[PDB]
Amino acid sequence: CEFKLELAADTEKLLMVNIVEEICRKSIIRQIPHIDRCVHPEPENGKRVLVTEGVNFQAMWDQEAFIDVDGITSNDVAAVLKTYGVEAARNTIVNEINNVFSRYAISVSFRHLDLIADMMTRQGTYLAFNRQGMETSTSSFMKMSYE
Amino acid sequence: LRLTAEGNKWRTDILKTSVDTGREAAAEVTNLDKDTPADDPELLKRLQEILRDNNKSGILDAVTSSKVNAITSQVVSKCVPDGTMKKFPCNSMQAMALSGAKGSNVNVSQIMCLLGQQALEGRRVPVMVSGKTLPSFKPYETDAMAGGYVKGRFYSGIKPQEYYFHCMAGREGLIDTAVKTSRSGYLQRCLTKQLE
Amino acid sequence: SVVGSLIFCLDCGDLLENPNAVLGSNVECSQCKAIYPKSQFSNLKVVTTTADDAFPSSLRAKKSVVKTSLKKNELKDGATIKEKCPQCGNEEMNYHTLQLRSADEGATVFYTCTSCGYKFRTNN
Amino acid sequence: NKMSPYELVQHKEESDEIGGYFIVNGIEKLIRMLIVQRRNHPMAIIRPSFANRGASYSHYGIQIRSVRPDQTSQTNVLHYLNDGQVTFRFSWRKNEYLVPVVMILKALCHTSDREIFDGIIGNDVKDSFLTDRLELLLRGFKKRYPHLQNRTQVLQYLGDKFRVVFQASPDQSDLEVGQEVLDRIVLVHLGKDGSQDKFRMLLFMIRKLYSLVAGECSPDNPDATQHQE
Amino acid sequence: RTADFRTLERESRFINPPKDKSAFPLLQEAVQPHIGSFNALTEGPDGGLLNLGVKDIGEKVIFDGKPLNSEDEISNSGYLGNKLSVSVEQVSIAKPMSND
Amino acid sequence: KMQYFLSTGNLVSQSGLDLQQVSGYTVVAEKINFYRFISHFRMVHRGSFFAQLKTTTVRKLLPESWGFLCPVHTPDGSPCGLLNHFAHKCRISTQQSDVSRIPSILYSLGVAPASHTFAAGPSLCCVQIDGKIIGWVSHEQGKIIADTLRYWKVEGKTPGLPIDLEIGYVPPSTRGQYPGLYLFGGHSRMLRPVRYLPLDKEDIVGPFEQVYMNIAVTPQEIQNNVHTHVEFTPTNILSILANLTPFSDFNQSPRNMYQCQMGKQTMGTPGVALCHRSDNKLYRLQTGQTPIVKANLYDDYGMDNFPNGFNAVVAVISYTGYDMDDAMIINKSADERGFGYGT
Amino acid sequence: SEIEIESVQDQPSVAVGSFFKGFRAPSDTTFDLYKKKKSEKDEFVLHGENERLEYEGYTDSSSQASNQYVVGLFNPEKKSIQLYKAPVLVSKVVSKSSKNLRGPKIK
Amino acid sequence: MIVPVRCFSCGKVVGDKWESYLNLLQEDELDEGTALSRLGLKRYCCRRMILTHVDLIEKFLRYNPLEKR
Amino acid sequence: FSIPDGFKKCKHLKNFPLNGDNKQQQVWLIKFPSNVDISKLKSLPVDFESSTTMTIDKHDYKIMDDTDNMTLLVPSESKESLKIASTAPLQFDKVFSVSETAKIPAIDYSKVRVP
Amino acid sequence: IVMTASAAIKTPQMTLPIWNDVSDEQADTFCKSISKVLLSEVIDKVIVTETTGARSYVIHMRFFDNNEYSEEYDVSKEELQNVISNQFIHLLEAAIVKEIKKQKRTTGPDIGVAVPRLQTDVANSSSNSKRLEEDNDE
Repeated sequence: CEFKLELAADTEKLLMVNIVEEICRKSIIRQIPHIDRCVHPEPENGKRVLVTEGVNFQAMWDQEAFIDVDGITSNDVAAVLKTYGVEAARNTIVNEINNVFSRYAISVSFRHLDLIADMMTRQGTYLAFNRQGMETSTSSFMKMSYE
Repeated sequence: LRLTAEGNKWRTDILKTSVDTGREAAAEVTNLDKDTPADDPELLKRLQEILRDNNKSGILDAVTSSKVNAITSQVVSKCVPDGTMKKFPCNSMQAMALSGAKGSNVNVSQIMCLLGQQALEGRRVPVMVSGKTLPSFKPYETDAMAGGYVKGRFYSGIKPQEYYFHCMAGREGLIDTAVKTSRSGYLQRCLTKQLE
Repeated sequence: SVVGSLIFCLDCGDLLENPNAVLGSNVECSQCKAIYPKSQFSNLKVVTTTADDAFPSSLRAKKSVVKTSLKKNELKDGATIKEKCPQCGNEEMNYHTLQLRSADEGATVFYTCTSCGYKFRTNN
Repeated sequence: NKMSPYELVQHKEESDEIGGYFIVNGIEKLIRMLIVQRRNHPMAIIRPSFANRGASYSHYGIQIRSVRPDQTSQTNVLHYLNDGQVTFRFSWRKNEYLVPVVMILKALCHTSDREIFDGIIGNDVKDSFLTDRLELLLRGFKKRYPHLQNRTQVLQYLGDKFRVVFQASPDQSDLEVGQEVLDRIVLVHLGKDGSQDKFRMLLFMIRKLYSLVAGECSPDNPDATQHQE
Repeated sequence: RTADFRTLERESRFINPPKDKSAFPLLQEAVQPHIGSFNALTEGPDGGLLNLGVKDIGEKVIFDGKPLNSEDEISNSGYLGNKLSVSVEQVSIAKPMSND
Repeated sequence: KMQYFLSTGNLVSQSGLDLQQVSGYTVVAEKINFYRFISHFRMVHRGSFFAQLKTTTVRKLLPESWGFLCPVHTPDGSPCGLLNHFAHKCRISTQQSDVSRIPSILYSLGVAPASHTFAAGPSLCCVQIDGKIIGWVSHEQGKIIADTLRYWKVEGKTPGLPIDLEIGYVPPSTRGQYPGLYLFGGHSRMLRPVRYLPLDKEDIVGPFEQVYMNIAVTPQEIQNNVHTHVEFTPTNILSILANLTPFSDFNQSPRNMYQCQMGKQTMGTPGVALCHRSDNKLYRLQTGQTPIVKANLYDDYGMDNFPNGFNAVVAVISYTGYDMDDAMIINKSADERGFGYGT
Repeated sequence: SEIEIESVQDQPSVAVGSFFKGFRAPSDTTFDLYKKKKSEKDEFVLHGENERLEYEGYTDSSSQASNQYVVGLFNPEKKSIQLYKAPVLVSKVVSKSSKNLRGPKIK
Repeated sequence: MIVPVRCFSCGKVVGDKWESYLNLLQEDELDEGTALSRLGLKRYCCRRMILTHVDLIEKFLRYNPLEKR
Repeated sequence: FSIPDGFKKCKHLKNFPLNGDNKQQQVWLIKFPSNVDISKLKSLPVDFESSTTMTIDKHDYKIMDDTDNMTLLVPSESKESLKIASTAPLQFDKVFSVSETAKIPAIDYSKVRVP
Repeated sequence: IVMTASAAIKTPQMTLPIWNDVSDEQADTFCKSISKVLLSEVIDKVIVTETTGARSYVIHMRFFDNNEYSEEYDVSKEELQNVISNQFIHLLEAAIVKEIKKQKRTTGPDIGVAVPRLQTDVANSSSNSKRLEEDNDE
């Protein structure tokens, strides 16, 4: 490319190199939004899958000729809750908890995790365990005795 | 804690060329071929180039230790069930480790066969600014030993160089203990107040 | 006496002011009186060049003359110990070189099973 | 001190007395030794903890710790700016001060600006990374301080703003305050009688610094037992 | 022989401590970072460190408030006081002594 | 006002130093045995600010500690890495040296002076002494001066050349450390003795030279055209206490670092002046015995003057069933006939 | 590989000193060279006096034990090099307008 | 401190032989082991009490609080 | 202006027989230190390359050559005057710099390696 | 997961099960269709030659070979033009006037101002001084 920028007279000398170094690292030629870098991993369980380092369900539906759009699985539970109801926001949690205790090979039983995931998803929203999550409760000494 | 003398002959001639296993890992990384000698004036310049990068010369670790742990295959797979001076049901060092009493076959092999590579945090021995890993080495050294491969075993004792690398595998391991002491202290009492 | 993009003096020894913002065909110093009432060097240009190693990508990774990154097969480990596997029976099983707990605890110098992806901890 | 082991029993101590400690009200105490940066060697640190200080402040810089000959510690940090204007840094009592470098370079020895310029310009004209970064450092100061031409006049301004935070006495002129700043802070390896030689090191802590922001000098790691004493 | 054990020089030393030479010199070299560092405060050219430390702080001066009361000149109005200088030129720790 | 500094540890200053923390400058030299008390004088702390940074770069064992900081002898727990000690032969310069003779020798070599030259850049070699730039040469010039000043030093030429002087020649390298030839002779450096191979004398090398030298270990392992220096013993790199471990290369190194941690907190002999002293607590072992499996540097430090422990006929045996998980079973008639008795 | 030498000469006639490159002062003046005397290498003066500048200088004082520059002359029938030797002025350039020091007080 | 009366493991009375090695090297004038052999030296389950003992009671007795000087 | 005393002005001066014609007279930039006696040597090896390694009085002498700026300042008749003999300032030509090096004796590798 | 109500996870993912008909490159083309394409990825050099007349700035670029970026990131040479004509200049013409305004307001800060301190954090400027010296037994 080639373009000859002209500037004024009362303007003093400026570095020009560093600004092109900053802006060329900022331009996006072709970005599908909220998605950076898809990658094809080692094939696991025979499942030919992909891994996407970003969460955007709405644009991946528009890629149906290469993606089976009825098997897509993430870890952003607050994005599955917005799109795929709350019952899929529950089955993701028992996966994402079990994706931590499996890598260290600690087989916690699913009966413990189904109880936790059905406690967070009792109000239809992804309630955490914190001060804000306890704010809906009935027994009020339990609120005082937390912090 | 003693073999017969044949396991040294089982390792030595290929442990002698284990410097040309590190070198043959130092040729696959630099994308040279033809098994160039280590003091080539262009091989050093590529190795000087893969020393100032972090991700490059992370591959140089992962190619080398993948290749030079295959020597530990060729030593553990032939010595320890068979080359030992006392066979198993009287061999009290294996009678504990091969029953679940205490210890396992790493601790069998680090006493009888060899230690192996003392890789720090997955990569390898760190490097100075020059290209030495110790002041006992030629800089930019293409070797198993300066990569930290420890040929000796704890029965015959470890040399002053590879003793120092094994202390690197201690001091970075013990500091995980002083960094986790209250990770899941709040988290379990965060559940039993809500699942109360 | 101009070197690069800097106009100077013959008397005082200062950077003279840039010949664009000045008046018609004249520049001068501030300590002494620089004799350039002609603006002999009223025409100036300089080359710059960027740092070409400030744009890293995966394409420069192929434009380099050494192995910048792995390929999908370039990691073939060989730390074979002849230990029994329960989940896939792969006797081959690598190690990893660490020592986790405080020194009232054995060798935490791990394993990793090599056929089914099972992870193993060398506790004691 | 010059006392026999036979005579240490005569005055009731162990025959192999260690010594080298204090007795503070019976509790035997000692000053712990500490690891600090090597004296008189300009390190080439990179540090993300410079970006807190404001906008346009880079992450690079040159750190020196010039000790005095009576063992007094003094750090003269030398930052780098995206703007090109390199800002010197020091500490006097409890605070942090920033000055443009050419203000010191004019003040150390009696330089004209081309004597400053060609002082830095030793060779390597053809490097476009020396000969362009160096311009804004000179172009800005002529624009920022046009009324500070020679060394007697730049000390009128430097000892002016740093007068009362140094608590100098009213018999001392603004230059004599500023000379005392140049003899108490900047590069105290010599102090006086080295105001020519203190110039030649700030020509070295810039040409190092410009050889860092391009990356021809890899940054020193202070932990690595080679820059610490 | 390769080396030697000791059981009679130890008893030549317990009963008879040495007169003119402090035995086991690697121990007196093992604390030479601390002994020699407190020696260098006094021992050193130009009086040592503390006698060099005090000639780097020597002028804390102030002025009075009386005019000099000469003729009504330029130097009798715009004048504050006379020059007075506190200074330290030499410091020394004596030795531990003891007196009522 | 000065004793208050030595009581609490507070570094009070209405002016302010150049350091960054104002606490922990002084400790209690305990006397719980003789190993613990000698290791206070040999300890050095990295710095009280770096406990904040949990990035382990300030805490990691580093290769430039070869012969200066002991790889073993440091405690476990929270200051594990911040509290590493010196070596068996790491001697520290206290006074400075003389520099009124050395610039007259560099100008006698191929060094042009600082003022006459008007040159700079990484492409030349800046010669410095103690932070005073004096010269400019080529890279193959100072490559010889770093051998030429070494011959002129270890031999008897001029008393102006000291032997504590470190010659930190930095060889040029592609995008590495800044090249230059750096001399330091001042106070407060770390120095250890090595054996310089031509003109074979005892030589002194800092931690800034040693980044660019090839110091061999045993003279079995001296190669050609690489080693200028060898070490007198490979046990010139350990601490005092870590050296005293018997057969200290056969163990697994987290049981050497653990040994210096449980070697200090025993009960041995705090001293023999215990009649004319007064301490808060004095753990004294009654029947002190020298080891039979000992070190050769056990005697030169004179640890027979403070025998820490005793020799016990050990049966490595599993016989009773009251001994697992590191438990041990004493002999009663050893104890009733006196065995590690102590007040 | 030989070039002869005419003679040896010391006496004060010519100074040989370094400056900043690009300096054409008006050459319609003579300079002064004055001589402190101590029977070794003497402190020598720059004295540049024209109608627009009045500056001065000095010669160095530290490394005078391994250095005395030289002006030599050649002749293509004799082919030697002579000596007009000089300790080096390392000096500077100012003008008579660069003496305006201002008020150092407030009143 | 002083020599133990009884061998710890075995039990033989070992307050007996502490005194013959100056005269083994001044009156008998030998080397070590020849002087470490003859005079009733028998079992290296208790031969240690020759080699191992330190006898630190000599270093205490110079600190007498009951005599002038 | 001679602010301290002992400054003496120069009265009689030697002759400076430069022509600088239009045969041809060249004013070079030969250089000399003082660590050797001046009027001692009349044999002087020097060239254009680094073929200049010399030894007088048992020292590792050499000429250091580096071509990649200073002044001539002559008298006219008898006052020192610092007149710049020139064409219109002066330019320097050749680097004849008398130098001294120093070299180690040879490395005796063969001794200390005990088998 | 358990706590803190993760609306913006620092490290998210998404697994995409591809079909059965698709081959490897027909998915390895497809990774190159989705992922972001920085303009920093396709550029080897930027030559800028400065001149004046009246300040003028020539800006040149050097991309890579066309059989590389179009086969690594699936970008044509007119998709490159469609960025430089539309995204690259307005970001660049912003960051010239944006940086010229620093030249036109105040030509430097005032020397004499003491900022807050240097090696001190804004949370008590220290870690601790009473417990970080204990061994593992202590």
